[PDB]
Amino acid sequence: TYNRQNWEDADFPILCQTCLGENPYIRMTKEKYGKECKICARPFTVFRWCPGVRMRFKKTEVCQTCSKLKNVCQTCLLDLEYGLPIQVRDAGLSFKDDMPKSDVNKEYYTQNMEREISNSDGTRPVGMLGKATSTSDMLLKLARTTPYYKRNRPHICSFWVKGECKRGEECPYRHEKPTDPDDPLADQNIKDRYYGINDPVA
Amino acid sequence: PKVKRSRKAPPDGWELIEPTLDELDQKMREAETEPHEGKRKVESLWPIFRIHHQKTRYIFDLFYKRKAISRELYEYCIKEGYADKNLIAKWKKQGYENLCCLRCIQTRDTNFGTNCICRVPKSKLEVGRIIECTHCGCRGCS
Amino acid sequence: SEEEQKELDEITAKRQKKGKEKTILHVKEMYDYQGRSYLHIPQDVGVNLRSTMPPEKCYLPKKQIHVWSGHTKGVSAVRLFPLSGHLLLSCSMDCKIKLWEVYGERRCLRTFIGHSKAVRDICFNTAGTQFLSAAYDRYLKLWDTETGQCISRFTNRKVPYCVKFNPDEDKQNLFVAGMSDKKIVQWDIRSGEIVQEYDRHLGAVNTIVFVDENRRFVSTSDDKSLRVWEWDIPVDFKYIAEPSMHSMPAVTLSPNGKWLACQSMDNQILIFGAQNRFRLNKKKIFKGHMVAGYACQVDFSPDMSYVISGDGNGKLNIWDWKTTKLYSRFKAHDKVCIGAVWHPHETSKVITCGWDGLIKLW
Amino acid sequence: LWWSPTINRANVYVGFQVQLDLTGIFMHGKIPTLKISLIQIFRAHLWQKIHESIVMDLCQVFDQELDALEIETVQKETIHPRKSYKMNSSCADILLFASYKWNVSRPSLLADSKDVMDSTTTQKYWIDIQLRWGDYDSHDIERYARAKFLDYTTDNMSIYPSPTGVLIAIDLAYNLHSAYGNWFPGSKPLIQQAMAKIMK
Amino acid sequence: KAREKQLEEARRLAALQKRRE
Amino acid sequence: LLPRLTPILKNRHEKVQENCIDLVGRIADRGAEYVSAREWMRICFELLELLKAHKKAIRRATVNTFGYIAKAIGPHDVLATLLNNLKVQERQNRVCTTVAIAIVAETCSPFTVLPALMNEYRVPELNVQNGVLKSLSFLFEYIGE
Amino acid sequence: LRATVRWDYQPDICKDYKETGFCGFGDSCKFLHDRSDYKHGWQIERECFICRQSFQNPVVTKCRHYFCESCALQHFRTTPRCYVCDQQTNGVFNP
Amino acid sequence: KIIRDHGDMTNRKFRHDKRVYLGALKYMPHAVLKLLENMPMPWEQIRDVPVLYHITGAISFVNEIPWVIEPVYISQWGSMWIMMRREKRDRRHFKRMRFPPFDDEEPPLDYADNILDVEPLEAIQLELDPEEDA
Ligand SMILES: [Zn+2]
Ligand SMILES: [Zn+2]
Ligand SMILES: [Zn+2]
Ligand SMILES: [Zn+2]
Ligand SMILES: [Zn+2]
Ligand SMILES: [Zn+2]
Repeated sequence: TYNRQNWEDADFPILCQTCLGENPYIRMTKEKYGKECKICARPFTVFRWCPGVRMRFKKTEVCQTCSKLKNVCQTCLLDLEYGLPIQVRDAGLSFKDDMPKSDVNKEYYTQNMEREISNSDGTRPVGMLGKATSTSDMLLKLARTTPYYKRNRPHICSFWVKGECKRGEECPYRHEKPTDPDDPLADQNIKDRYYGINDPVA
Repeated sequence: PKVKRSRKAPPDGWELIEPTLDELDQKMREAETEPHEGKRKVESLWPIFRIHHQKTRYIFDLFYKRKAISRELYEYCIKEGYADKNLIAKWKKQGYENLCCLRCIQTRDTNFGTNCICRVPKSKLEVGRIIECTHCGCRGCS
Repeated sequence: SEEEQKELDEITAKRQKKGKEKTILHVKEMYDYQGRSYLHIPQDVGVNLRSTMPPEKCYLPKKQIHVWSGHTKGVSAVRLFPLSGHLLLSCSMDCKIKLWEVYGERRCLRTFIGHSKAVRDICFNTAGTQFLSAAYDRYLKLWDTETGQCISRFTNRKVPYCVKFNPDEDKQNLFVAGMSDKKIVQWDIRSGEIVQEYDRHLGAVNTIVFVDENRRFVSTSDDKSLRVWEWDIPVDFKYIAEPSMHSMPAVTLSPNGKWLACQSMDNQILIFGAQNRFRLNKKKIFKGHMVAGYACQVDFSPDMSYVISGDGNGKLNIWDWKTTKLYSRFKAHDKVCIGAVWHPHETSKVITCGWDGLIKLW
Repeated sequence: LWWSPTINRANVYVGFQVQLDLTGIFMHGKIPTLKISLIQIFRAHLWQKIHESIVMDLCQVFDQELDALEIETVQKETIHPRKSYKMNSSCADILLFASYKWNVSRPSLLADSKDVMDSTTTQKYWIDIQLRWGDYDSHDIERYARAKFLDYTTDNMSIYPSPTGVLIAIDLAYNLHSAYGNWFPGSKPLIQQAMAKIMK
Repeated sequence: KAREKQLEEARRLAALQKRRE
Repeated sequence: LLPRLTPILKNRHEKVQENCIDLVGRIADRGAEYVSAREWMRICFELLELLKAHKKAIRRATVNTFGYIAKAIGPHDVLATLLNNLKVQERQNRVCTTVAIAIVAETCSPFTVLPALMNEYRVPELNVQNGVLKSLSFLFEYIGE
Repeated sequence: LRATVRWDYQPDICKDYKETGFCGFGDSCKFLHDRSDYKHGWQIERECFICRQSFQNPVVTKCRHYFCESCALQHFRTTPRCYVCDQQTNGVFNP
Repeated sequence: KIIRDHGDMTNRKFRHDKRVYLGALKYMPHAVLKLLENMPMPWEQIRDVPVLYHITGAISFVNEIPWVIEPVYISQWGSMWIMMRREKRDRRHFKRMRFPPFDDEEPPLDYADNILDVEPLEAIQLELDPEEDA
């Protein structure tokens, strides 16, 4: 009756090269408990920064414990070894891990694995690292190596979508016209991309 | 107009510099009574900054670049709140001449301990884009 | 930019059409052969399109032909085309109207949109080229069945009830439309307003059908009362009511012309006389089909053999009306089925709709 | 309820004055038995109905003697129903337009018999009727009536169409009654007999 | 017991009615 | 007025009960359009206890009020209440309950009342069948032809 | 016309007595015993028919069709049924 | 301008200031303390104070402490005592003040619309002797 998951209060966000950017000279901001996790809802450490010039001022989404679970980016939510979705990596290597969908069981199991990682070393993408070494079978035919900046490209100016961005080029949001809303690739549920279930990009 | 805190006789050259301060006080009144909706939240603050910067620039030119006003009457306008003495003193610095606001140079206002980007020299921009400040709406006031 | 903002408006219109005077177009067939309406004659369905009333002996089949779908929500009205069963029309409640070939074809023949609320009722003209759809936005739109463009629109002061076309060939543009505030309007499409108004009915109208061609039309209101009135006449001298039924949500005429089925709210299907002695038989009723407060289609099969009734749980009841007993019950699909019509082409087929958005052909 | 004026004192050591619901009765502190007794006395819009009955009764009294007091017209002032309860503001209750120039006396008491009518002269006039709930400590009515007259005629929110008018304060808790204000000739003994028969 | 089973059957009937509607 | 009149009927004095039941009879005769049927059958619940008064005129006027309320609010819940009460009385009363049941039937079309009374005859409780038959005899005498 | 008055916003009526007619506490009713629903102070402070020609010498047939006398004669000479709902008018050219 | 905006917390433009406003509850007692320590004096007409104000306008403390010289303050209040003795001894009819001064429907008025544009009236302020009070 006195059970809760502890808070992700740590440095060192584990990020992609793509969201990491191109500048070696990086200025950084860190919020301690500014937001919560997008999956397990623990109050996590927010890392916000500017990788380049034409930027979204990108920041981390989920907690470091969830990123330690799934080996995905804290912003991009794609797997750090290949740049691929975790649905693609789980279909390629092992899809027997999964996650409970109910909130109470999810938080209890999250507290269990959080205790497990806290008793463990700290830098390990949990149990399937021993079975994830057999890679480059087919997934490296299309796995990215380039730092993709067109997904780090900032959000669309909805005011100029309505045609009414009076700022023009002073507006830091994108003054290009948006993608297709009828396109299923534009849907992109964040929990689906975490869970590896029916992600349209995957 | 402005309620006089001194409640005394103003000096001699006040009587011809007062309509400029009267219309600038009406500019303060319209910057108070403008609607915030439509432009942005922080955008409506910037005419107050820029027009008060023009007020302080006008009195700064009365006392320094023309010396057309006296010292005691210049201090009377300071004590009546027309002129920002600190903004005048920062304009008297070598590298700070077109300084739009004292909020623009505060290192505690920035998260990185910096100044505003309209304080940056125009040769040191390296980013492009129509530069307009968040504090005051200034466009390259270095 | 102007063309960029036009592309943004096209993307916004695509988002609005995905959400569901702007109408959609269904399929690329359009006019077949040398050019004809899609709702006139498909010339591909089974049996004879120009057949008589009794094709054969009526039997209850347990099968599925077409699942159709298309509609995002449950279609409030399901009707057929003129004369033959070469086309079926569904008034989808997302302000949509769909027309299909009604013979197992998955592609819809025609589409129509432009309303703001749910389309409550749909009817066709005597020729079969004009389709009048009445919605909940106090207006009825008459549109072309082959192009989907709205030819005309007529508004009303009250909410629109079930609007039907007159059975007379001389009066094809005269539509009998009910209103919420106790009115029945015989409105001409050429005049644009209510040519004749009858306020003698009490309550909102439910179903207006033709007991006889150009002699008397039977309108059923929210109360359990059916009134037979002549077209453009001030006085109605035929009415039926009782203190057992609570409401008359559905009143329909059989294809044989010997009896009329009124799906009353007291879980009964009253059989009224289609002659001048318009009396409802208490013995000849169907208590095996339950209609509590939900509208349905108490319809009849060929040669007055079967009577079809709907239920809110999704189970349709077929009764041998010659034997006056419930012969069969179809419990297909997990959606609520209200309207059901036996096919005039083949006697072994029926057309119904569901609340999940699928039109079922049996 | 029997010892109600003894305990509903205006002067308390500590106590917050609050108006009781749908009345003009001011209450300091929370006495629930007296609150129950006073509410069950004054239930069903009783204060407003009593004030409206008094206003309509005096309007009919001046409706018989419209002529002999030289009055063009007597106006029933259509007020909000909370005007009988509000003590902050006070509009006119009865508007008099005279047939000629009334030679109007100064603001003086109802019991002021030695009253000279020669202060001013005017045509329009107003009558205001206020009801109070006095106690043992503040049972007087005449000083209250003149204080309310000089605090409402000077008040901008208390709307009066004429400078000349009368305010009649009636203490319902003690069956007491007084009036103060301007007077035109022929008013005062007729007014006194009228209000005496109204309380009768 | 039997009343709870009848209430569960009526709740299942309402569940299929809500699924049909 | 009738919410004020509702605790007045709980008085134990006979002249007060007679005059109050007469006033309720005039009210339930004329003004059925101000009082909810919940309060009407609450008045019926009071009159079930008030039927044990000594005066036959008081019990007769109670029967008349039951007929007025049955004409006003409908005959269903009052017949269910009287069917509960008549089997539960079983004392030196309840012939007036049968008389009231007969008036509820006769003023409000006994074809509705008769299946409920016929099913209540099937209760084996040794006095409810006598109540059914007494109400039947009284009702047949009231309706005649 | 501002007339905001600080009322007593606690009406201590007995809720059991008010909508039933009976309180179980009775003499020990902490609230008051009344059944009424008048407005409170804060609530008040918040507050030829087809031809449509001229009608002369009217006559009605047996099918409740109102027309003229000559129109009733024409209907009786034409049909046994009237123009209302083709009911049994039986050619009634009566006044 | 901040006070003229955010009017009774209505707009969804200021929607992200909800928690910034609701975090104020710790500090209005200290704001009331610093406000009520610094009334302008009866011989004063207008007193202006330094104000430590939040950027959202959630709170505005009086960022000063009133320090006064004791014999100056005592002789000032002795003068004030003398003129209130003179005022009751000389005024024929004092009028007492209404409480509350504003109605419950009367809103808090704007300072620029009502008070900043008008001149203050006279304070108490005895004439001092050029010879004796030199
Ligand atoms: Zn990344
Ligand atoms: Zn997490
Ligand atoms: Zn600046
Ligand atoms: Zn700047
Ligand atoms: Zn600047
Ligand atoms: Zn009580």
